Amino acid sequence: SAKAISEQTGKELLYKFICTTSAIQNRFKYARVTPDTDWARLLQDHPWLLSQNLVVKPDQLIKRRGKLGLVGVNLTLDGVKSWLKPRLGQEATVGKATGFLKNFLIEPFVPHSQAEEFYVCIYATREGDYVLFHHEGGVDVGAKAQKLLVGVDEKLNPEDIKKHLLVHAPEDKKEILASFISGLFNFYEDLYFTYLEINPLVVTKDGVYVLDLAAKVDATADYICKVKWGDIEFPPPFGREAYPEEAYIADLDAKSGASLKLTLLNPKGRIWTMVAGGGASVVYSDTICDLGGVNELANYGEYSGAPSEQQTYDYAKTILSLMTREKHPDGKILIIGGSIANFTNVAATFKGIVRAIRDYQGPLKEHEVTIFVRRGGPNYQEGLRVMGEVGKTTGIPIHVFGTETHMTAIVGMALGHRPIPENLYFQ
Amino acid sequence: KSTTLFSRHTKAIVWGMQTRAVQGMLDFDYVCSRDEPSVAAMVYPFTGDHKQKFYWGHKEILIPVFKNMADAMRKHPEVDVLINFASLRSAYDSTMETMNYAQIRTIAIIAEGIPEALTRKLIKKADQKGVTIIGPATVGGIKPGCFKIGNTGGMLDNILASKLYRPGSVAYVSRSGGMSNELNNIISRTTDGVYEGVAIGGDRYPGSTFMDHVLRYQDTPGVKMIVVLGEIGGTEEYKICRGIKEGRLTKPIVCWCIGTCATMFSSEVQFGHAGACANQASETAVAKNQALKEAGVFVPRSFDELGEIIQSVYEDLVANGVI
Ligand SMILES: Nc1ncnc2c1ncn2[C@@H]1O[C@H](COP(=O)(O)OP(=O)(O)O)[C@@H](O)[C@H]1O
Ligand SMILES: *c1nc2c(N)ncnc2n1[C@@H]1O[C@H](CO)[C@@H](O)[C@H]1O
Ligand SMILES: O=C(O)C[C@@](O)(C(=O)O)[C@@H](O)C(=O)O
Ligand SMILES: [Mg+2]
Repeated sequence: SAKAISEQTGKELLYKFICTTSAIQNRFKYARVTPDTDWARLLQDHPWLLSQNLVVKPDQLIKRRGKLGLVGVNLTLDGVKSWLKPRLGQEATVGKATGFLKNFLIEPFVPHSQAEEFYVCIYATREGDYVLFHHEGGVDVGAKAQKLLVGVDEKLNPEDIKKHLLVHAPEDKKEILASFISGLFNFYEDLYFTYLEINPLVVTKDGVYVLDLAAKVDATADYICKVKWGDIEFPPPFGREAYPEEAYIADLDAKSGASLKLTLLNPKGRIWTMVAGGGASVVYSDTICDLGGVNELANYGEYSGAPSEQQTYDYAKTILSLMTREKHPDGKILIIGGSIANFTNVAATFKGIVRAIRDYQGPLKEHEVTIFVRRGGPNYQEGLRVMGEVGKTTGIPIHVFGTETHMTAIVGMALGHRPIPENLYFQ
Repeated sequence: KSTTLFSRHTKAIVWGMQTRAVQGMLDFDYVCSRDEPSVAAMVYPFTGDHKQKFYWGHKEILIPVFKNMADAMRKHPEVDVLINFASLRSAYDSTMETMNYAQIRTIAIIAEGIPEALTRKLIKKADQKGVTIIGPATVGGIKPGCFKIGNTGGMLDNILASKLYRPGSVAYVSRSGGMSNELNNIISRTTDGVYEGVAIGGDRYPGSTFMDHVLRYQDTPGVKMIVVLGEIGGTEEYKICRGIKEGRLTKPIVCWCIGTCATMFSSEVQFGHAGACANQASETAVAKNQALKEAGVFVPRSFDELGEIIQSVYEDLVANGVI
């Protein structure tokens, strides 16, 4: 999938790799600050922070930071530290997401007129990449920009840009704008971006300044692009944090053609899922939330693509570790679900889950974990047997269902909407 | 592009050393009473020209494995389909190369993880040549009585359970592979069963879209109703709404889009499919389901009522002699 990169990541890549005739100003002049920053050392590394006034703003995939009072403009370093005091380390809500402001960027302030702000965007679609230009960049950008489709095999030369896109642009700026945009588009293509927006791009008598950058890259292109991407980082959306379990599962997912994916939504949630399949895992999630349980849904997660019994054990062990971190009055629930697999060996996979339940049987009982299983596919009868079997041999209560139960029925069960029909067990 | 992709005479080349998926195809072939195996040959660059054992019913038989695609093509000019199990790294190259062979009219691309910029190029060239791409990142699809892409529909016991050995009147298209086998199961329990089912895969730019297949189905007289399992992400499903409004789509369509839960999360969550990400409000499952409903599409309240509305539409089609 396409994954957002931080402003800092994108800007370093552009500063490294863009080819233009433009003089791009202030290359690599940015500093990163967190609540743990050693500011003496920061200023040892970035003496330019004293050389002129500054801009400070969070770099956490927050949009519309200016409208949120989250861009500090034309400040002395001391003014920056004052601006950050009520912000850095504080909880903040943006839209409907709540997170800590913990990662900020400081850059030279760049004096300019509003007539020197420009909007540029490039984004991918089925038929190619659209390139947007407007001579009214800035926070009030608001079906008014020039916009050009570049086809899948088409090239974008400065000459094309002046022609299609720069019609409204100051004549003296056309050459440098065209050069920069052609370079940006080449950069965009070579590094497998899918979205790249610079708002604003500034062009003064002294050259081209990139004041803001938002971008997504196609993370599947790592095998092509790793030399240039380097150790590229894909930050969570604002509102979430990253857990080593997620990074752990991800490492598993990168080693085989099997898909293994974990996202923690609410670690304290009492409703856990270990579902097979992209679509199915979505559907169960849909159902858990259609039935009111969104606040208790702990994770989005799916295995699939025929994971081995070992891969399956290591997935399940992570889930079972994360739902036995903290008890809950009403206990916990685990939804081990899926469609009727096409080729995943249910018996091999559930034998991995069983062994993980077996290893965590003690904790699972002490958190009052109740397990519901529904599954089809190759060898699924032997899959179900071994789930029922570990259920007895540990005292845990496991309710095992097959192709005869509707896929999501088990969720209504696990939440009390409907009774548990023991007349479908193992069927 | 085309309306018919597969028949009981379809012959395929499999790219890759997938003896389990090929055997499962031949088992499907045998109980569908096909005259001949659906896999004419396999290409594997990692080995030289040889022969693999397979079972046609109880009889051991031989499929030729080629190192070079150009040999396999030249020897088996009856092949018009290729099922590409190449890993993500190789899939682009081998798929471009397949489309240098005019005999190939359909390609299934199994691999997940192909960069979107490459899939777009595949699409430009497929569109150029009239070639139908199913995928990437898909298990494939199944045409009961006729042909099965790879692992689709699993082993024999499931083919028999869901009556995928003969066509009914219900076609479907899904983004999800595993859920396509659930649809197989639901449709076969609520109707006379599947006529044809295709998983278009989860990628941002699928090689063939929902509307691509919805139209094929509208023009297949064996097809009397159509089921679509949509998904949050992109705006494809709206083309269905258009196709009814324009009078192009007349057969009843049932449809449900998964990913409604995303509306309730306080932050963006990337689901398993690479395309299952809404970038504007209209791309949400909830918006899409609601627009389908107002356009004349039969939309259940939740996936839980999916089986019930399918059956509802099917029964009315029988009552009025359409089936
Ligand atoms: N280095 C800078 N020099 C001068 N003005 C700046 C600088 N960085 C940002 N600005 C101004 O602050 C506004 C808000 O900044 P921006 O980085 O675009 O954040 P957002 O787009 O999230 O509001 C911009 O429209 C621009 O006018
Ligand atoms: C980088 N810059 C730092 C400042 N200014 N304060 C505290 N820690 C800083 N780091 C960390 O040190 C590592 C290099 O030794 C960096 O990778 C960063 O984690
Ligand atoms: O295990 C499943 O239910 C899904 C899957 O592994 C399958 O075996 O059908 C595959 O379709 C996928 O989801 O990638
Ligand atoms: Mg998948």
